[PDB]
Amino acid sequence: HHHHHHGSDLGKKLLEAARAGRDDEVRILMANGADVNAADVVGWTPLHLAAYWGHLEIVEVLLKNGADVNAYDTLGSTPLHLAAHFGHLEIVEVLLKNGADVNAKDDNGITPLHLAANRGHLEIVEVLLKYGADVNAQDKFGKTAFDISINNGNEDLAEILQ
Amino acid sequence: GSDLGKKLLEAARAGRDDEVRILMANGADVNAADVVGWTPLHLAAYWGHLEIVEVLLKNGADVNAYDTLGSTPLHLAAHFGHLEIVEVLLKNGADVNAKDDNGITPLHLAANRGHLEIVEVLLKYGADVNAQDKFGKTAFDISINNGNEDLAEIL
Amino acid sequence: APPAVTISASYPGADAKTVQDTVTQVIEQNMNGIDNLMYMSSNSDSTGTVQITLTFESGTDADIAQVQVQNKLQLAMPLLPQEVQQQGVSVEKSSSSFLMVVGVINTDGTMTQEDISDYVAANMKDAISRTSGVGDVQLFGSQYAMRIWMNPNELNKFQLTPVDVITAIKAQNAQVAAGQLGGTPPVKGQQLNASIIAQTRLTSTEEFGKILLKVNQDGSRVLLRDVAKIELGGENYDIIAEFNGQPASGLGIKLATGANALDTAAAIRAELAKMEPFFPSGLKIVYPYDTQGVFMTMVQLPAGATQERTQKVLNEVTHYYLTKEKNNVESVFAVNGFGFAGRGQNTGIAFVSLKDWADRPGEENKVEAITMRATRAFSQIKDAMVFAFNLTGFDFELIDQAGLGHEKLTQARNQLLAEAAKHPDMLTSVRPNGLEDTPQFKIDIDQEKAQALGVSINDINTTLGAAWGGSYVNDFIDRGRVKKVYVMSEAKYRMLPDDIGDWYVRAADGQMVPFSAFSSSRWEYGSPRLERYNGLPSMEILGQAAPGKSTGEAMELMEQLASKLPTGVGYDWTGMSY
Amino acid sequence: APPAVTISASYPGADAKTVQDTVTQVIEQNMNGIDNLMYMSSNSDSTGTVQITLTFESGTDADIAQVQVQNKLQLAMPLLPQEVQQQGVSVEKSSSSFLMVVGVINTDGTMTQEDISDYVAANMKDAISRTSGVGDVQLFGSQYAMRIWMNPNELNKFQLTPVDVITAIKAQNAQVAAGQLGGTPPVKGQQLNASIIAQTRLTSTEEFGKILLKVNQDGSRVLLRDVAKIELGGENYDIIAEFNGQPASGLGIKLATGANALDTAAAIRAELAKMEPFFPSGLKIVYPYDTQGVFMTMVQLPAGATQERTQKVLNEVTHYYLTKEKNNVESVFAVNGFGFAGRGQNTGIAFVSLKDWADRPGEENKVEAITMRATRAFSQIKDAMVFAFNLATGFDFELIDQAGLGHEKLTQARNQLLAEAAKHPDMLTSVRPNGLEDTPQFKIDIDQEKAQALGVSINDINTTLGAAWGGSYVNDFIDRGRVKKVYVMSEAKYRMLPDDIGDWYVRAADGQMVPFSAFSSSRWEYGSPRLERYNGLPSMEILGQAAPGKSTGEAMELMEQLASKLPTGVGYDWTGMSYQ
Repeated sequence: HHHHHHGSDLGKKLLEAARAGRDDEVRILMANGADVNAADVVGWTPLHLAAYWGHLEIVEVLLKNGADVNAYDTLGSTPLHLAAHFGHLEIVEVLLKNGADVNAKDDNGITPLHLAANRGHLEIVEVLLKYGADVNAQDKFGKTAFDISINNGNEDLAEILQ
Repeated sequence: GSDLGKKLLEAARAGRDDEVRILMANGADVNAADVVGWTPLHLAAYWGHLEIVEVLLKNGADVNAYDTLGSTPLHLAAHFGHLEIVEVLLKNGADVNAKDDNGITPLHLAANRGHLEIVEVLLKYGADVNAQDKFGKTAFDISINNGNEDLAEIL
Repeated sequence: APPAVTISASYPGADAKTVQDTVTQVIEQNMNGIDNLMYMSSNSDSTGTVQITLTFESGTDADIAQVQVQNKLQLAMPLLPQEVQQQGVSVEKSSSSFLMVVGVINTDGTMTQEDISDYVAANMKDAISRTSGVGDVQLFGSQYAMRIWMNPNELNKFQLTPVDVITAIKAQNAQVAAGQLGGTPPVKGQQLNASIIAQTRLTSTEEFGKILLKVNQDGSRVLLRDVAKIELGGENYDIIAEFNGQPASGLGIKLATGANALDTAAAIRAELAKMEPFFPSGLKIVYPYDTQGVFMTMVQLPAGATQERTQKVLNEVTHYYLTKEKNNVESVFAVNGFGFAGRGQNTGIAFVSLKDWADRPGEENKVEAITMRATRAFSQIKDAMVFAFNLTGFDFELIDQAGLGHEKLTQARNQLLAEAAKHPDMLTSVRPNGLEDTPQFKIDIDQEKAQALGVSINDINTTLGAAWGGSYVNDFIDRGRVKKVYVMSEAKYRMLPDDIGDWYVRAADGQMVPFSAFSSSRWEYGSPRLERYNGLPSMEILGQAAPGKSTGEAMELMEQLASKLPTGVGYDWTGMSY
Repeated sequence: APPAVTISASYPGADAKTVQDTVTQVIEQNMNGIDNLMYMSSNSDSTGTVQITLTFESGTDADIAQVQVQNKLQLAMPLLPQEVQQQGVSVEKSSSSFLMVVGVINTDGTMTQEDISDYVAANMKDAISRTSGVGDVQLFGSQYAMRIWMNPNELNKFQLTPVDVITAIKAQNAQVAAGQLGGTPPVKGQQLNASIIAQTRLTSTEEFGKILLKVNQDGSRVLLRDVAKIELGGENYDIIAEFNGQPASGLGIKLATGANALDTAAAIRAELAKMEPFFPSGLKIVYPYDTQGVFMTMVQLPAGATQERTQKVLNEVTHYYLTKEKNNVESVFAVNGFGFAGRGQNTGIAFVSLKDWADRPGEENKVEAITMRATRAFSQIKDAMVFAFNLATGFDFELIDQAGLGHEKLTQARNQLLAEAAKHPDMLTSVRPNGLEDTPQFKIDIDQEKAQALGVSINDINTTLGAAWGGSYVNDFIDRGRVKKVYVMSEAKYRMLPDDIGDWYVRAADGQMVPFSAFSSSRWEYGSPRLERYNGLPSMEILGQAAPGKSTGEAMELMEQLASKLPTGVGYDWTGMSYQ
């Protein structure tokens, strides 16, 4: 899942277009054979970039063309981590519907549920729980989503978790 | 005693060779000392005036005169890298193991400034290579602390 | 021209947001009660630098403007971080373009680029900077500092940190005021008066190397040279110059507002003529850019480009002039890391000096045709804006009016630029003047784990910033000149994310704790250059009237598009459009 | 009006004498060698404020005066307390009166006075303050800060002090320069380069609330919200305004010396027109005072008067205009806590705007007769100097301590002069002090021997007392993208009564919690809430009038004869209107 960084003209353009939200250019590039899992120097693939910047249609195109749904960056984080962290609900569903590892841990033991929890993204928390997220998973410091809810004073999130 | 003593101290300090020869001829105390206990020989040794050194020694200058902190003309010559002066002092009887008030010897001072030929001359004349200052340090310890490996060879 | 006053400050190892939020906003909030100020703008950058430009009404006296700015800044100095205050803040009243470049090379190739830059900084720059008419002087290189390059494996082996190194340097590279024997008021009968000399600034790598960090259980000594490499090297390593391909440094000189260009230039030459007789052998002054005869080439790569790729573009530009244009070009003075828009890893500039006019017969060999051919030749370089020019469409500021934040402002900008692109009949090349967000390494310190282990937050943050960013500790004396001392990690221990975990901090109980025990990290995007306009977050947008349209029509359209942006986004016209 | 430069500084929590002896004196001792200076005066107040006014000869270039005063101020800057330097000392060249007031209200009622004041401070004031010809801008309210309101019971329960709170806020509300991965000089061949981002300033009450103060032995956590209420609130709470009885804030704008009034007013309106389209809903600019169509009412109570009492008198004044003068008066913008005497709890001002010239026919509806009637109606208000006037023949006298006599002796001498003046109604009318009377103050003595025996440090004692009872500016934070201040202070109910002193605990070097009562004693005494100085010496300003048809000259002559009989070491001078 760690895709190697070959700054090969079309992969590099694909990385740029996925970032900037250029749906058309992405379609063109994919049809011209661009590596759908080209990675930049931090291990981000076009699916990471689209998931971060909230570009739903590009996420869908990329997965349709064989994007690794569980691509890891150089610190172990996946596109679903990014989408959960930044509140992109519709992306979170598409990713999970396409086989994203709902319990993936980055190098710090942090899961998408932890990230969604920490920023109070409640609809994301529910979706992830719906897909099998381990409500009791602990990061490297022993913290659960519930612990996050207590530290942040987020009673609505504590309630969802029960 | 002398007003001429004070002029000899100044002439020796400022390098004036003729003036030194003259004041000597007219009776100036060759072992006149200033307020820090520096004699003309100390001054000529510090400031590097070789011919003034030789001239003072021939007129009876005390080769082991010590200042108010125990330092001798050889300390000063050795510390400041005045090689020819170090040899003349030693040739004229300088105590090669003189310790100042801090237990510092001319070899300690030469070693600290990396003056390798002086270290060599001092050692010929019988410098105690293991002499320790008040902190227990030798010339060798000094070479190690300063990272001067050429000096550490010789000791 | 409306006179402009510039404030510059620096914060070693700070990111753009840190600079903006501890320096730029503080200064801007205190730029009140100053007469005749038309507008203010700032950039806060990932190089740890800020530049705030205050532009005054036409006919303002630039002396009075500068004085008023300096005085308000003086009253705001106590509000700035000590790290910034101690670098020196400057305030200049100068033209934004270069009057001349003084180049320096060594013809015997016996001095490196770094040596040449130190020589210029230490022996030439200050006298030039005091010359009347000289408004700003940029060194193309850096003065030496004493560089303490720390090794985290050796620090950990001896149970030490960068905090211990800093503390020792401050204690043992010190200049101590110790009074006098027989000092006033004295006792009666005193015969001796003499200064007491105690510690003095260190002057050499050897002396820094022997700073005593600790004495072990058994009485063995740990010296600074046992945990660090000690060398003279630049205070920074961001700017490197070449003259016709050879190592160089120099001075870029900007004319003070209202000074006479010919008189100033002649005073500079007279000052160089006093220095020349004392140059070390091989050193020589060249004159690569005296303001026909000359032009510049800008090199601007996207944010995130390395020193190495900027260099590769400049080598292509230089090569073109020294081969294809060698009949017209006498010299090229190329600077990597400084550009038309100032300091950055992704920018460069080349100053080009032509052979005598008389030896360039033909319209095709005059400055205009040459720059046009060069711009064409450079128009196919990948991922770089490269153009050749001499020192007008529109200049638009998009403005955050409601606390929206950088991310929303970037979205509004992109909405506006998308809409502009749909009217290619009215507007052409509607673009941002600044830089795009890039990846940054976000590290969270876990306060709970730090407290549980007894590791101080101050020790953690000092360790991280000193090792990865560098820290100015104090001054020392290099060949009689006061200069800076910097501690930083040696390069090989600060290159990659896993290196974070080889740095250890000492807990209150004496145990060494690695960074990995109390921190976590992730990648995210943020800005390498945050802009402000009249004290508010801003993004500058340039562009022009499409062919056969007036500037007014194109501006009117820009305003119409701007009226359809998300709530809280305003705009203003600046520069040529004001 | 000869040109004046004003130096202003602020020391939060400081009494008048502390301001005078750690700030005012240090600055004034450098105010010499300044060209064309006629005189200098200063006030040092128990609001923790100082103002030093330097008055220059007519025709002096105000730029040059400002430059020369600031030059001398810089000699004193490194000697001032850090707390004063960090508030930002100001040096202004303005007229002493307001050119206009810009009022701000919320016609949806959806913003409190405090919200409006923050909005104005955060989105409007800076731009106005940079506008050419604006000499001084006064906010009628306060910008938000982040307020941490400590509870001493909770702090003591966890063996914490305000020092621990302050330390934690500096450590956990931090903006860290952390360097770069792959920065220069790199290992050659390096491709990765990225900024390291570590701690960043906090932005919300929620983040401040989870600052971690300590981890117990059992592993439980004490967070800052467990010892403190956390909310946005004014840097200070001294200035409150109303427009026609509804919540308001505003900007009082004074003209820069020599600047054009028409032009500057116009530049201010053009700047306000840029801001307007971005206002939140409900927010509206109003124009309660453009300089005649306008006048002011000054309210001055005795020193010792609470905010509530000044409000009661302001309510009477506004009531009068809105009932009795409702056919003539368009609007009243009333400000409690600020007035002609500047900032103070016993002072207010009302800015009154009249209806059109055309709608007020007759002499009796013109500003003179309105103000005459107003002043007359307010002449019966008890224990308050209230008068109405638009915008010569008094005198302005300075009694000066010229022998180190001290404040108490100078007061006695002043009362002697005032009683003597009272026996000459034929030459002198309404001879009176311009300043404030002494009021009770709470004197606390720290016992050094006890502190040392217990192992409680003086710095911890002082920070605990000052932070709890006075408020301490800790560091900055970012509120909605703007840098703002963070203050720690006791919650109100724990700093109201003398016995509350004993509820505050300090931690000894051995970890024991020691109440303030173990190492301190207290007593009531009197002291000054406003200490005045004239040309650098303690002084007391006395105003009055020549009696009907006596010249100011004969009036001044008698004051001088009466002054010649005062105790040794007490001198005098003439200032202001009396100086020529």
